[PDB]
Amino acid sequence: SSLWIAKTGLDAQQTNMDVIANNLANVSTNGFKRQRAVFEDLLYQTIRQP
Amino acid sequence: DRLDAALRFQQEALNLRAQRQEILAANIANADTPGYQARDIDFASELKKVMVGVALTLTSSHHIPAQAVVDLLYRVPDQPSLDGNTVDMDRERTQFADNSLKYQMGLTVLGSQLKGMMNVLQG
Amino acid sequence: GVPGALSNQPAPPNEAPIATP
Amino acid sequence: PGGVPGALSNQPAPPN
Amino acid sequence: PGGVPGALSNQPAPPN
Amino acid sequence: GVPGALSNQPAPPNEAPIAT
Amino acid sequence: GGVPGALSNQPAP
Amino acid sequence: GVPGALSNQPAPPNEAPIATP
Amino acid sequence: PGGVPGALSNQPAPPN
Amino acid sequence: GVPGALSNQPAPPNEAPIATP
Amino acid sequence: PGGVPGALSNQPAPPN
Amino acid sequence: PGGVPGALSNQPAPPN
Amino acid sequence: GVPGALSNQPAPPNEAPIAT
Amino acid sequence: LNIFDIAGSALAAQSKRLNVAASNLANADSVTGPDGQPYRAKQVVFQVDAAPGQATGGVKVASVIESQAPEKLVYEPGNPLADANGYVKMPNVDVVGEMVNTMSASRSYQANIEVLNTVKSMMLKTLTLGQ
Amino acid sequence: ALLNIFDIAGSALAAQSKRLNVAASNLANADSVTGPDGQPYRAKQVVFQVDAAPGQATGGVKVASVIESQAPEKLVYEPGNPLADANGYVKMPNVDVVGEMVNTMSASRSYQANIEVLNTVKSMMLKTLTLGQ
Amino acid sequence: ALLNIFDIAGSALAAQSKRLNVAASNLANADSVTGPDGQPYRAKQVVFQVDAAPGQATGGVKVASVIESQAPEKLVYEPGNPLADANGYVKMPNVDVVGEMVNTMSASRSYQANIEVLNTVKSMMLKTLTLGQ
Amino acid sequence: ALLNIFDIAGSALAAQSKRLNVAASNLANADSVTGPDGQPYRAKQVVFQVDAAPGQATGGVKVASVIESQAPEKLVYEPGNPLADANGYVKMPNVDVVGEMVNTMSASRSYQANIEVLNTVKSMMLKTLTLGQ
Amino acid sequence: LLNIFDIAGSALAAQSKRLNVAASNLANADSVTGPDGQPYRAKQVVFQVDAAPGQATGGVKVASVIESQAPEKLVYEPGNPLADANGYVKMPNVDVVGEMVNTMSASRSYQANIEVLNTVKSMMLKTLTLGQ
Amino acid sequence: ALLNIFDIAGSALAAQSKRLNVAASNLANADSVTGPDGQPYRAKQVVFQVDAAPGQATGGVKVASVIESQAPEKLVYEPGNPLADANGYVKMPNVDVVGEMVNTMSASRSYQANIEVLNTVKSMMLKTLTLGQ
Amino acid sequence: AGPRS
Repeated sequence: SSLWIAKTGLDAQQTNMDVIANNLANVSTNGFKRQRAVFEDLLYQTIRQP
Repeated sequence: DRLDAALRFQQEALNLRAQRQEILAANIANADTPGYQARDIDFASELKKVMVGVALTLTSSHHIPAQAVVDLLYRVPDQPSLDGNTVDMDRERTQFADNSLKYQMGLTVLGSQLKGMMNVLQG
Repeated sequence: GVPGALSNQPAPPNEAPIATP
Repeated sequence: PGGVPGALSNQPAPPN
Repeated sequence: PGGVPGALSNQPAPPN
Repeated sequence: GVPGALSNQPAPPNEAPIAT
Repeated sequence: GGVPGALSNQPAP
Repeated sequence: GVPGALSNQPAPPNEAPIATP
Repeated sequence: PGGVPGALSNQPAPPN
Repeated sequence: GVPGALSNQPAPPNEAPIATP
Repeated sequence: PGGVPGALSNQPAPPN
Repeated sequence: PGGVPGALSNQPAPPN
Repeated sequence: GVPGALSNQPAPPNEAPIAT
Repeated sequence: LNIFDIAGSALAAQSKRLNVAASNLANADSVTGPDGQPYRAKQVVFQVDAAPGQATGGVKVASVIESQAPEKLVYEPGNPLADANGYVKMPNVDVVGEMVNTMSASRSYQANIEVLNTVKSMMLKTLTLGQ
Repeated sequence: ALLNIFDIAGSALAAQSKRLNVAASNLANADSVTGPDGQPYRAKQVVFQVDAAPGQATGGVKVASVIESQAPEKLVYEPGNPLADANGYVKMPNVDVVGEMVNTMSASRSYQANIEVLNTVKSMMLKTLTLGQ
Repeated sequence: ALLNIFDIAGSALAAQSKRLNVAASNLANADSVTGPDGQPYRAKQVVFQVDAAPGQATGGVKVASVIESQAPEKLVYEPGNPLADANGYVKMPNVDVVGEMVNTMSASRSYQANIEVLNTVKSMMLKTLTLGQ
Repeated sequence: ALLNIFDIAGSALAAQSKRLNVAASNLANADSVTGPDGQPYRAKQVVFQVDAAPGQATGGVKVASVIESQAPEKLVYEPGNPLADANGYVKMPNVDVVGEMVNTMSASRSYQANIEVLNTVKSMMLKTLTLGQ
Repeated sequence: LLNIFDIAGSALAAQSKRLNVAASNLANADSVTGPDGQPYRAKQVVFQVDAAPGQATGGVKVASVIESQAPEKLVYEPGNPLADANGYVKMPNVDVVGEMVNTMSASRSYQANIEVLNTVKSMMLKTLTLGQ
Repeated sequence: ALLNIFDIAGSALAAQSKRLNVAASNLANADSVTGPDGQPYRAKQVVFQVDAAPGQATGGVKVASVIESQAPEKLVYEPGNPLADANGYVKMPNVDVVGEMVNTMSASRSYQANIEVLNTVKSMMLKTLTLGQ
Repeated sequence: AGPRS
């Protein structure tokens, strides 16, 4: 249903939040490369063809 | 009496349904007692046992006639509570509704049998 | 066996200790 | 012999 | 020829 | 035909297409 | 037959 | 014309005009 | 005779 | 008489004055 | 013998 | 015998 | 006796004093 | 017919538990009673009431006990109720526990009500038997 | 020929009970992930046919067979659950909850209608038995 | 024992109750450092299987066992804790917050749907028994 | 006409329906600025009185007339409005919203009471016909 | 067949038709296209007296189902394929409140007619035992 | 005349209605500053007694009288108020709003309970009327 | 005598 779709959305933004928190915690670290999170949508479901 | 033999099965089923109904309602009432085990009876086996005694002999009028005077199985717990109470709401609520339905069905069948025996006689 | 069956034995007491004995 | 219901018997306490 | 009763045969089916 | 009346010929199979 | 009715006793007893 | 009674003549047609005329 | 029953008739309309 | 009983005379008129004379 | 049955007869009013 | 029912008889009052 | 049984003698009056 | 007694006992017991929970909530911030002692939180004791020998039955409230949980101590030396160290005993009421007790007692109360309604209907219908 | 109504309405009652049971089974397993064989639960539906042998004008209704519902399996991205796909696509049943609830309501209503038919038919049979008396 | 619909819907209620209990236990232990002994709490999962049943087409839901999740345990650098390893990372449970709230909502709505199914069936059940009398 | 109690309760039902209609009309037009004649909407009220002409004190209820309220209309300052007077004031309805809501609820309750009265009177008259079998 | 039975059955059919029209309209409050690409125009039933051989009083028959003539709503979506030269897509003129009230009133009329039919059937059942 | 339980429940309904009316009056004028004669509005209460007749402490409730609370009236400071005393204090009602709300709820539920009792007794005696069929 | 009966 839509519940899990939106739950996957919430899980992605939390992941992104964790990535940003890690990047901000390592501001003063010497020789740190910033982490950038990219997202992809999973398989599309076809119910009836055009 | 032959009349008893015809109505023995339904009467015993009705009485067993009433007893199990009382047991289930006791399980519901004691849901909050810590350490209470949920008890129940196996309807079919007890119905066999009841369906499958010796009135003392009275020699005269003064002689006093003989004076008259089920096994409970523990329910398997589903979730472990901390207070030791094994009564589950959903399971016994469904069993309670089912027992009510079966009691009504037994009443219907017994009433139909009695009504048939009556319309045989009416005339 | 199955949760909700009928057995002739009471379930063991439900103890939950806070520390390992 | 059931004991106290509700809050007291649903809190983790050491056995005595 | 009958068919599936209820939801399946009362929702707009695919063209072919 | 008037609805609720009686006719000797069956009604044609009805369809509800999505695209003409 | 293959399907027991809704108002039948637990096919799974 | 008492309400709820029976009269030989039919009731006049009612009208609800939004403006005046 | 009669017309559309319900919402459409019991709603004010321009005179015509 | 007691409330809800039957009397031989009407109850007096009911009036609520906003300001007493 | 009667009057307005509601708000307009159950509110205090100055006398006439 | 009885007294005020409800509010005035269900609050702690000084002895009198 | 039992909290909901029947006795022939009236229950003693209950009073709630502010201080004892 | 015993089911009326069983369910009525259940309703009475849950009412007693609810009243105890309400008393605990009312006096969570209470300082002293009619005497100089603090307010010790109350708890009912549920037992299985089987007047005959058939093991099970309804629930009965054997007693109302004061939880032996430790008393909260607040430092108030100007209060005449304070002890030698200037501490005052405030009750140990568990607010969340008592609210949960209120709601759970309410739900059990309704379940017993529904049981009583159903069995009353069945006992009314059994009088119709064959007539 | 009022006796045939007994057979017709009894068959209808049994078929509607089977349909309601299948709908409830689908609804209760909407959240299932695994079957007894490890396969995902497939939503099932009954097939209604006219219970008429060749040459019989009109009969009741009968359940021909139970068939898997035609709908895409609901894909869920959970590649942490022990059951998964090559890409972590857990397959969940294609149960449409609204459809199952409406099916349950419809089955109950049709069942009750058939019960009314049976009741009034029995009343008429008793009358008829009181024809001349 | 139970009627087939009663058994199916009651099994659904019990399964949803078990899932809700697992979700609540996970949400309670979200911040637990050590368990009964000294090992970290592991998020529990409940697996729904369809009761095979002789009918197969119709069957409720059973729960085989409660499994322990296999996910990277959260590591927090607290070398002073006695439970820290050689590197000093204490283990915190892998309980996700959003997933458990979604699970609680879904379990509640499945529970209520099965309750509605039972309530709908009941009236038909009680009305069946009037057929004979 | 309607026997006796039949006529009494029917008159009561019609009168309470008229009162509820007046209340609904007042509630709907609480913000009307004008009518077809350019006059402001004045709150309407029904007049209830008994109808016991053939030598009785009690005969039911009838609505003598519908009357517009004399409570001062609400003046709002709006000089650009075509309906504004010389001082620039526009007259607006004197509807009491809370009064009309309470009137709706009370009319519904007494209407229901009269429904219960008529139904009971019918029952009693139905049993009367079986006097002495 | 029987007059009052004919009347009540025709009226039940008419009210069911009105309820179905209202439900279909409520479903299509937000519909943007049909099969041919034309906007969905709201439907409304026409009631007419069925007293063809029964003078001026009889049952009610649904003469026709007609598209409402209220102007179609217009939404500015110039990227929509259905948008005209001015960029306005036509959306249905279904009034939600009117349809809800129509559903409720049709349900009440349906129940009233069912009660009427039941009372009439009971009256004939009692008529069947005249003089006995 | 009213017979037994009918009399008892009618008395209970009337007294609960009086209690609710007194509560509504107290809650409505909880902020009134003056009465018609310049005296403050003192909170009113009802006094319940047991009908009893002469020898039967088993009767309904009867409202002996409406008493006026003699608890000291609240004092507010307003030297400009004409009703202020020589010290400049205006008397204000001693209404406890929470108490009035709880009293309204209690009168409501007791009213409903006695209605149910009356209905049950009415049905019981209606069925008693057909003793011996 | 207490609550004797």
